[PDB]
Amino acid sequence: TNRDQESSGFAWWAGNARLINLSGKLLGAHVAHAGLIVFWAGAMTLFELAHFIPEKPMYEQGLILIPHIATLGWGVGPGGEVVDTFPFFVVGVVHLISSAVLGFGGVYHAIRGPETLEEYSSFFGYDWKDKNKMTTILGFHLIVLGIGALLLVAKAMFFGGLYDTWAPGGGDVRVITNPTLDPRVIFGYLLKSPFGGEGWIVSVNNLEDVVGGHIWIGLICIAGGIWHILTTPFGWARRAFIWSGEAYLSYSLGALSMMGFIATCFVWFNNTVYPSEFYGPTGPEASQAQAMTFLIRDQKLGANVGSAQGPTGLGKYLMRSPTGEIIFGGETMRFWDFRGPWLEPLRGPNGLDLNKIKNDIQPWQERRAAEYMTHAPLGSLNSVGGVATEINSVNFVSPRSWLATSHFVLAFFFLVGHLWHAGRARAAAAGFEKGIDRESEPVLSMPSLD
Amino acid sequence: GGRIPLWIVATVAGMGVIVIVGLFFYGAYAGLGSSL
Amino acid sequence: SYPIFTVRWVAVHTLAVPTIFFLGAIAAMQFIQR
Amino acid sequence: RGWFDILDDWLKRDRFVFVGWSGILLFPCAYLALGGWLTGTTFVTSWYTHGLASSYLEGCNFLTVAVSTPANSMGHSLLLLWGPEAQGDFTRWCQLGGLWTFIALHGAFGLIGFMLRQFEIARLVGVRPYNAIAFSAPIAVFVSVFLIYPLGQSSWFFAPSFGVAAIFRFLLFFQGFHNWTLNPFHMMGVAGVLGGALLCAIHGATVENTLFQDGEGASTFRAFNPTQAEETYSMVTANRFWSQIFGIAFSNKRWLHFFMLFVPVTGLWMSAIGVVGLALNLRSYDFISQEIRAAEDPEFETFYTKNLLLNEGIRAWMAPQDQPHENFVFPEEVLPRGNAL
Amino acid sequence: TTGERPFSDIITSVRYWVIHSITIPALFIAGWLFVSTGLAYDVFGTPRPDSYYAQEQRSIPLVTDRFEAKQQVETFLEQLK
Amino acid sequence: NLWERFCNWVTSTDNRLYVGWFGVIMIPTLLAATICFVIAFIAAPPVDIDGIREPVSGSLLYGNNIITGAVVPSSNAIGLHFYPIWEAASLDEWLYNGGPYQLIIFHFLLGASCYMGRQWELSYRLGMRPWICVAYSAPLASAFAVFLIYPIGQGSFSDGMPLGISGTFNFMIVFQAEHNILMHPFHQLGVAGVFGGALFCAMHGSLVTSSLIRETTETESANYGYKFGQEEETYNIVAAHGYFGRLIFQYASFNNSRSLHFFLAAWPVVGVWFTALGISTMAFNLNGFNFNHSVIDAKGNVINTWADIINRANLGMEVMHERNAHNFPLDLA
Amino acid sequence: EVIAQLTMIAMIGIAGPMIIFLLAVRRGNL
Amino acid sequence: MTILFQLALAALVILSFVMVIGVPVAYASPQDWDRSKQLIFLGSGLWIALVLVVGVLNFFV
Amino acid sequence: KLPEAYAIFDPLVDVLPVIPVLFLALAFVWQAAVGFR
Ligand code: CLA
Ligand code: CLA
Ligand code: CLA
Ligand code: CLA
Ligand code: CLA
Ligand SMILES: CC1=C(/C=C/C(C)=C/C=C/C(C)=C/C=C/C=C(C)/C=C/C=C(C)/C=C/C2=C(C)CCCC2(C)C)C(C)(C)CCC1
Ligand SMILES: CC1=C(/C=C/C(C)=C/C=C/C(C)=C/C=C/C=C(C)/C=C/C=C(C)/C=C/C2=C(C)CCCC2(C)C)C(C)(C)CCC1
Ligand SMILES: CC1=C(/C=C/C(C)=C/C=C/C(C)=C/C=C/C=C(C)/C=C/C=C(C)/C=C/C2=C(C)CCCC2(C)C)C(C)(C)CCC1
Ligand SMILES: CC1=C(/C=C/C(C)=C/C=C/C(C)=C/C=C/C=C(C)/C=C/C=C(C)/C=C/C2=C(C)CCCC2(C)C)C(C)(C)CCC1
Ligand code: OEX
Ligand SMILES: [Cl-]
Ligand SMILES: [Cl-]
Ligand SMILES: [Fe+2]
Repeated sequence: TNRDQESSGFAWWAGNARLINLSGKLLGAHVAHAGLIVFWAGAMTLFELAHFIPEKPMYEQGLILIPHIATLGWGVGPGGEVVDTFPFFVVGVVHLISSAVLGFGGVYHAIRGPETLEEYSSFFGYDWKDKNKMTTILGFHLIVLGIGALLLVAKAMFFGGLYDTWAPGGGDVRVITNPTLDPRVIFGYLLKSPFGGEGWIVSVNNLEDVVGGHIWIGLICIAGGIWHILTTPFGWARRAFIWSGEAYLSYSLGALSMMGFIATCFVWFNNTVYPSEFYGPTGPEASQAQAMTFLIRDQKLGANVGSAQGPTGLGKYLMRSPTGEIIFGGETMRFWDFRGPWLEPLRGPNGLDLNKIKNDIQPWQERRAAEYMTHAPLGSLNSVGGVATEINSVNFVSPRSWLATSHFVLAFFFLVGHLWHAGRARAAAAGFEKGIDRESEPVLSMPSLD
Repeated sequence: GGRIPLWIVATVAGMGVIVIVGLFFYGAYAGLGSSL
Repeated sequence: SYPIFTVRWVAVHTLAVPTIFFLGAIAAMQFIQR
Repeated sequence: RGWFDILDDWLKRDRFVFVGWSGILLFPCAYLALGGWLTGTTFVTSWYTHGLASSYLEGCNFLTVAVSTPANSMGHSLLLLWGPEAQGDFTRWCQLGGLWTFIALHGAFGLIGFMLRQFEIARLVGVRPYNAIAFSAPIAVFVSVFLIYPLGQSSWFFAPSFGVAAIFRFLLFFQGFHNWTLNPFHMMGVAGVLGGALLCAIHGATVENTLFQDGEGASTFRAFNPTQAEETYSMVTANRFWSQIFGIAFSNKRWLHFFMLFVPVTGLWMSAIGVVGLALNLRSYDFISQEIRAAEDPEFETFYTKNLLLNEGIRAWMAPQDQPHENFVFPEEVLPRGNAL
Repeated sequence: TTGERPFSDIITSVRYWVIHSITIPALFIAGWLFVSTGLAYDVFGTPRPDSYYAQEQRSIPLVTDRFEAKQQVETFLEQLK
Repeated sequence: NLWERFCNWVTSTDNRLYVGWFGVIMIPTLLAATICFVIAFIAAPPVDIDGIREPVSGSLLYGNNIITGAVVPSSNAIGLHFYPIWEAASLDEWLYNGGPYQLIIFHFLLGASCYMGRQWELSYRLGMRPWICVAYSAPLASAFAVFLIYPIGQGSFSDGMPLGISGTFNFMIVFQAEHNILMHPFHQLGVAGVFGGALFCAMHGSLVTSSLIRETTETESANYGYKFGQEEETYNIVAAHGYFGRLIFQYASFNNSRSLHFFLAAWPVVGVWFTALGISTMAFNLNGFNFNHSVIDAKGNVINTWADIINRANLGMEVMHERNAHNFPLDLA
Repeated sequence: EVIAQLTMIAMIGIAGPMIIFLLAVRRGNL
Repeated sequence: MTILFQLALAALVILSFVMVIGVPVAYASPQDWDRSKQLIFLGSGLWIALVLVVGVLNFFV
Repeated sequence: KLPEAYAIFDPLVDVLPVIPVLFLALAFVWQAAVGFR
């Protein structure tokens, strides 16, 4: 059974470590956990829909899943306005039913099915140290992930499109007909610096690049899956890695930690695949919106915003970036790399154009600037909107704040877990994870350092 | 002596603690000290 | 066999009886309206 | 045998809860201090001493409840229940902040009783009394902060109120009015506390990662036996590891554990000395040379001068409500503030 | 190992719950009624939500004299706050 | 083979200081950061941190002392932009805009991550269990939070912690003004972690020192009763457990030394993990609890609490911090 | 009202430990 | 068919509760397993049918 | 809001998302029943 410390060597608080050499029960654990994930997706979608007020913006209602469905072009119209809440309901309900199916399978393999799959089948039974089988399973899952990326491509190209916040006239659901298949453009995002003004793959600012990158990712994942089904690890790969279940877990933990940090930065900075109609403005967006709002107000009052001098001698409203571009003044000079659909019509070749600023600011831009200024991603833990010194009137914390904070916590803890399991896999492969042998202590066989 | 299993005692006591602290958070959102 | 009322009994009840009393009090406070 | 010896024998019997001679002082005082804090944070207001709601009955949560200090006009009165201020009226005694002095005095005598308990148990089981010597540092902190500091000031009002947000107020008050971060005694206290946390973490991790394999279970906690004569971990391996990682390492276990005693105790004692200095308003508030230069040169700026401006903001913006007895009416135009905001 | 019945043995006994399913709810109800009848306000002098201020008053009833503090509190209470 | 000899030297356990491959990255970055820090702390010219052409003096030669000196963070005009030496036209421009801060913090973060890796590496070479690096991940996460993650969330390396004592105090006070860190539960967990770490450090030291087995006289130090590498236990854990189990009660006392030392490792590390996560989650502006005007009487008058007094202090810091840098009512970042 | 949500969550939160109790009562593989 | 749709969804909820309690109990009790096997099959089939019914009755309600 | 034909199932939906947390708690309950063996 291996369901106690004496038989397994693991205490109850490490009891899932008893599942390492038990393929059937481990499969049950995985399938039940996948059922848990799908259950949260469906139940959270239904919870968010049940409290959804469609006339209020999504970012004011504490929603994180409905904006994801809206970004896919389901249920929304021009400007992000909800036209139909039934697709959200369908997504939630189908996830809940599929989660019931996955929970049934997980429970069956965990407590009723065979504890080891090796006797029942050679296809499904696996040994962790069988490199060929591990690469085969990895190849199957790579093909599955590539099919998922191509499913996003299919939704964007043939099944209604995606919400484009950069669409002409305003954000709208648009079918992407010309994805960027150029490897220079696609793989130029991977070579971009992660620092200010460059932003690496977080700086993707159009859906054509998104769809082209997903075509490339789906094709690459399918090709790599076929590659790992057809091949065995090479000698350098065999000598460079530890080949055990905990080692593979630690590799995945490091990868997931990196992806968690990337997603944190993506939801904090990107407003293309996280449109500000659904997720609210970014921090840079809100600061630029405040500067824009007071520029409009004082320009209506008669101020010459190009020549107004702030207290320090810099431009109160307009100043120059370190490379000469005309940018908004004040502290929001740190956010001059921000690009947004409401701000781009006033940007010329040298930055913000003074003539367009004087003559071309439309009322929808003013409404957007005021709305994004007053919905800055700043809030308290008990969902009080505004700075830490604000009074209790506004019940608002941005979804960008919730997603970024939660996934930074998760990414850091998964880095810690990767360190734990990588060290433990190395020690267990080397044979001293349970401590130092008294009769063969290595340090006692080493010369002194004086 | 051991007529009622200890796991039942622990489960019931923990559920009571959970109910009490959930009531305390609900009262943080309702009545006195709710800012409304 | 075992005595019932000890020093340990006194310490436990001097901590536990006011704890339950105060918990009931604060639970009643949760339904107070201004 | 005499009544004293019989009572001593009963007091030193082995129980679930040891009592001892020190128990007579410890258990009443400690129980009364804890019960007073819970009773105050549950039922007792600060409306007449501070103009604050500070109880669950008024709608505060766990972070914002406090047993607040007495009003400033009470001075350093002991505020006994039978004393001339309360005159035996328990309700008025609660309303005048008598629960604060109740908790403070019973807590002080409970801490005395606890250190006496440490001494008595150390004598009984035949061990050296280094735990009581280590506990002298939290006693020094409590005496300096809750007793010596208000005695140096005008009243009990400026002592910490027994509460979470009230203690946060105490921290911010010390920053704004005393520049307590700039005090070298507080710096030694911070060094002692953070070094003690570092030593705790690093010693625990070092022991857990140099354990001898004394069992075949993956969970290594079972392998230790309480009465074994051998070290459960390798001191030689740990010493070599830290010698090659950090340059220096412990080689004496007794010195290691004395050092673990020494660092946070010394830090807390230094911080208590600094708190006595602040009790007399003898602050490390300013550096005179930088003050003179910044006065004579409006382009000289350091983080210290920025901190001074922050302290001016703290004092001006918190003084009318944190000190209601002064009747501070600061008009809007006298409040220091930067541009905008 | 000190001469008392172990806590696990006591709290798993039926007789313990026979006593305590009566005593624990009685104490809980006693605290609930201590708050809900308003006896806590009278015992500890805590203002009711209608008792912090007089109807037009926005000043805080702060005691300013040491030996007349009881009389000051009674005057503040007599002011219909 | 030359490469094989170099690999044998790098991974050698006979070097006085272990190098390893994490060390071949760690040593140059830490040396660069240390040398640049010493040179900047002594002799750097004033730095325009706010980007408002009001330079802040941080070095000893320009009027500071040990307490007030700092390496000032890079300019707010730079923001999150990468600012190496070769991106500046001259060294005078680089020093004006706070380039040494970026150089030092990037080299230090790289070197400290490789220090964690090097701790793992030496533990592996010596046949140890590998989780000392996991314990070191808590201060490393704290350093990443205050030097990298908070600038990323706020959008400028000017909001990172200055490399100095008074600059650190400025960072603390402005952070409390803008995020109410004291009312954040993660920082409260961190304070519990460090207070408990000091408590359990003093407790473990005093209990072990209390139960030291007599091997000396009153003339000599008790520390000479222990010899390096002795097999026998230098103190009686049974006596210490008896003392502590009579001090509180028996089942509150560890009798397993391994469990006790795991607790000593686990408490401050988890607490500091949570406070580093607190700094990062307030970097994404998820601030501490806001209870301002929470208690309301029957008519609707605000009844102040201690949280409102904290709010007054925070308002003072907020209106005075960076007194020339704001042009608009909301301090959005 | 709120009583409906409380009834639902009570039924689910007892449905868990009911599974555990039923397995312990009939001496299951638990 | 709003009352019919509500009845079908209520039946689905009640059967989901019954199976959520009973499937782990049946799986972890070998002693009567043969009999419980048939019930599990029946329940699964009925549950699937109820889901389909509700889905179709979603669009005519 | 949900579609109106699902309206009477609104309270149940209101308690659905916290079900995964209970699963974690359920593990401990199970481990308490076997005595944390
Ligand atoms: C995602 C969470 C998760 C999952 C999927 C698992 C899964 C598993 N654990 Mg596990 N565990 C977890 C969390 C989890 N654990 C946690 C948090 C702890 C710490 C307390 C443990 C501690 C632990 C120990 C100590 C051990 C396991 C073991 C096991 C395996 C055998 C279980 C068994 O025989 O129990 C039998 C128990 C029962 C039959 C009781 C009923 C449980 C059922 C499954 C509840 C189902 C409820 C659900 C509502 C049903 C829906 C059905 C519907 C969809 C039709 C199994 C694969 C064991 C193992 O390794 O096996 C070798 C083992 O010894 N676990
Ligand atoms: C996909 C991710 C993943 C997977 C599959 C595993 C798998 C495993 N881990 Mg691991 N781990 C992970 C991530 C992961 N880990 C991360 C991210 C960390 C860093 C925190 C760790 C840290 C870690 C340690 C330190 C140890 C393991 C161990 C183990 C083994 C036994 C685990 C067990 O029985 O848990 C039993 C489960 C519990 C006891 C429950 C823990 C409860 C958590 C800590 C609190 C969760 C709070 C919740 C999210 C929010 C509050 C809820 C509310 C109710 C209060 C198993 C092979 C053990 C090992 O090495 O065995 C070989 C071990 O000692 N893990
Ligand atoms: C990762 C998931 C996974 C994996 C690897 C397995 C693996 C296995 N299952 Mg299992 N199972 C699962 C999920 C899974 N199952 C789920 C979710 C359920 C609930 C319905 C079950 C219910 C179940 C039962 C009742 C039994 C098994 C059995 C088996 C074994 C033999 C099955 C066989 O020959 O299939 C042959 C192949 C097929 C029958 C074709 C299936 C085609 C599917 C439906 C295509 C689905 C499309 C796509 C790939 C899935 C995407 C889903 C995703 C979106 C969530 C094998 C070890 C048997 C066993 O162990 O006997 C001893 C057995 O009796 N399983
Ligand atoms: C989930 C995805 C996944 C996983 C886990 C693996 C796993 C594996 N692959 Mg693989 N592969 C995949 C997808 C995946 N593959 C796909 C999609 C393709 C098609 C493009 C391939 C094509 C492929 C080939 C052609 C080969 C492998 C090989 C291997 C094995 C050795 C890995 C190794 O040493 O690389 C670790 C990485 C390196 C050694 C590269 C150097 C590390 C640099 C310095 C890191 C730089 C990145 C840095 C972190 C910055 C990030 C940003 C940057 C990208 C700009 C291992 C079993 C090898 C093998 O044994 O084949 C059987 C091999 O030759 N893979
Ligand atoms: C042994 C434990 C102990 C200790 C050390 C204290 C100590 C204290 N209590 Mg306290 N208290 C205790 C137990 C204890 N209490 C218990 C069990 C209760 C519950 C009933 C209380 C209830 C209580 C209240 C309600 C108050 C105190 C207060 C005080 C403080 C001032 C008391 C004072 O001045 O009287 C000093 C009295 C003595 C030292 C006794 C003198 C004994 C010698 C032998 C002389 C006896 C002379 C002769 C025999 C009799 C004289 C009669 C006649 C000539 C007048 C002081 C710090 C007050 C306080 O905190 O103020 C803020 C307060 O108001 N206590
Ligand atoms: C192994 C194990 C475990 C685990 C388990 C798991 C994890 C499981 C899973 C499970 C799952 C994952 C489950 C699921 C379920 C579900 C269900 C059963 C559902 C149903 C549904 C329904 C009935 C629906 C309904 C509706 C609709 C249709 C619409 C409207 C709304 C409503 C909701 C009404 C534990 C930890 C305990 C430990 C021991 C062992
Ligand atoms: C453009 C675009 C896109 C795309 C993207 C892509 C195409 C990506 C890819 C990417 C990739 C393609 C990635 C990769 C990565 C890699 C990594 C991450 C690596 C790792 C490595 C490792 C881990 C190694 C290690 C080592 C060392 C260092 C030494 C020796 C030993 C060992 C081996 C351990 C998307 C979709 C977003 C959309 C939008 C746009
Ligand atoms: C002052 C006074 C007095 C005293 C009294 C007393 C001594 C009382 C007591 C009282 C008490 C003795 C009370 C108690 C209370 C308690 C409570 C109210 C509790 C609560 C709790 C809770 C709520 C829980 C929590 C927790 C934690 C802590 C952590 C973990 C988690 C949890 C959440 C579970 C006399 C008469 C002498 C004289 C006159 C004056
Ligand atoms: C969707 C749906 C559904 C489903 C559901 C489910 C899936 C459920 C499950 C559930 C569950 C799965 C539950 C569970 C619960 C649990 C509990 C409530 C527990 C708690 C715990 C505690 C309280 C603990 C305690 C303790 C112990 C025992 C030991 C140590 C200490 C302590 C204290 C921690 C139904 C059918 C209704 C129908 C419609 C819809
Ligand atoms: O730079 Mn450093 O501290 Ca963060 O909030 Mn906005 O920016 Mn400035 O004011 Mn407040
Ligand atoms: Cl400042
Ligand atoms: Cl500004
Ligand atoms: Fe030790």
